[PDB]
Amino acid sequence: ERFVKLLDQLHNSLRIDLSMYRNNFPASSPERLQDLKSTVDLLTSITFFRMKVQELQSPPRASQVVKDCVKACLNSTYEYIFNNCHELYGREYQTEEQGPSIKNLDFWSKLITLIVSIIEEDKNSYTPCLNQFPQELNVGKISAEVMWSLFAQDMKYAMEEHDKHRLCKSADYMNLHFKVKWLYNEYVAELPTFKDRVPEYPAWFEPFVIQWLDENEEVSRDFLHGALERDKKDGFQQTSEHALFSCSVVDVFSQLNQSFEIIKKLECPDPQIVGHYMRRFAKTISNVLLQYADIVSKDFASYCSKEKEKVPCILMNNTQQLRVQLEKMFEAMGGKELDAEASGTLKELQVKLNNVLDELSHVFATSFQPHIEECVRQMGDILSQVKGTGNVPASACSSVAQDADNVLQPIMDLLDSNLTLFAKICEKTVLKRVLKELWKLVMNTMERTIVLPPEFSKLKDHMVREEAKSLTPKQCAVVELALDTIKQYFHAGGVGLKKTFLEKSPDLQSLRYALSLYTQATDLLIK
Amino acid sequence: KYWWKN
Repeated sequence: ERFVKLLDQLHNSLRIDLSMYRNNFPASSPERLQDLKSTVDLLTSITFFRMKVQELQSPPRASQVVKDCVKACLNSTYEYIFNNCHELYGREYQTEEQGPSIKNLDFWSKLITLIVSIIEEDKNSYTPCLNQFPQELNVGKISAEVMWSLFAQDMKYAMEEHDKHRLCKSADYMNLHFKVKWLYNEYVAELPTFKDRVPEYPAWFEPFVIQWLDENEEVSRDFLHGALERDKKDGFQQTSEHALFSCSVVDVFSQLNQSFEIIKKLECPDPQIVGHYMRRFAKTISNVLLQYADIVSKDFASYCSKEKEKVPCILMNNTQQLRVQLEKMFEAMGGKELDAEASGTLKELQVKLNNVLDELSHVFATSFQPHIEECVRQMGDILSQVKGTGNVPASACSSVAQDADNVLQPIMDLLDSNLTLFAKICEKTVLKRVLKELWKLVMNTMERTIVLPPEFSKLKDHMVREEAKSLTPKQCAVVELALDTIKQYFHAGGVGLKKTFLEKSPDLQSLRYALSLYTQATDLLIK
Repeated sequence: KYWWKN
């Protein structure tokens, strides 16, 4: 009975020894590492003896006792490097009120480095040293778990404190978040305890990233007012041959993507948090791009109207390019899988940008409005001089076809050099928008110049509309043909508006109805 | 000529 207590004494004595294995058996000494191995051997033998002979329900066996001693050493080890962080770091690494500070994060970066040295030491030394129970005792594995867990407890508390006072640059919080992710993924993420993930660490830094985003938006919005002036001062030059937009466009999206790339490198493993960053950054993209549009749409006229006309086209191309490179970001932020409220704001942004390209195109087309009205009054005058010339030599006769050409000649001289210039320097959509707009403008002006309805006059008592003065048969025919020709002129054999669009154009239908009042001479009953 | 050929 005095033997069983003599054994317990010995078992306990070795427990004390191993509970400080690192300090008692330095990795520097190979022979001391051997002694450590001998010490574990002796412990198991004592345990094996007790389990075979005695039947005290078996206290460990061995592996669980050593494990608990190793966990102890780690708790002590963590305490050591926490209290001696500064000295340990500056002595081995490098390039007062020590311990955690609230004015700087330096202490935590140095602590991480020391933590790694410990884990690495337990992997490279000790683990091969203590190889008695490979299935059940991996010192390096258990070193990483304990060291991370002890570090996580302090880091969580530190960031809650930093949340209240802020005081450090957003950069410094951002980098620490990055360095922690590296530590977690390198040593912890593939551990049984943690494998199920949803790790807690990103939540510690969440308010610091949001702040960085808040600062980032105000930085981007600042970079905007600058990319545009640099472009405007350079005179919105087309970049290169097949890129119909200017430099301010590539500058903005490089800035937006660099910023997004920062969030991406965080590799946030908490989707709920990832949705938060995406929801916030989407607001940044919106406010930046909308500002680009709002900046341009507030200056568009001054470049347009009076020649030249290249710049207004490019400004529209730019605005279109915003639309295409947004969608490219939408996929980069993982479209469809993207947070709903985030994709919602971006899809509401594609609409706003679209409804700006339209507004812009309308302003541009209207810059031709006066000259068009002049060309249309000119073509109404020519039409009014259309006569039948029967009893007259066959060479002096002007045909319906020749007459229609003469009617359209003013407006064609106007548009020719233009349409031609566009299409050459507009994206398809930009060109189509301008043509659709110029189309509506020509049809409307024609409806309100050559074919204004008869006026009202007081008839007997109650103001009736007068009878329309019918065009002559030759006049009707010249109108019809000229009209049909403009349509083909805007179709342009498959570069202009589609024939389906022109036909169902409500502006063409109104002009045809207006025309119908005057064209009674040739209109068929029974069509 | 047609403005869309050149």
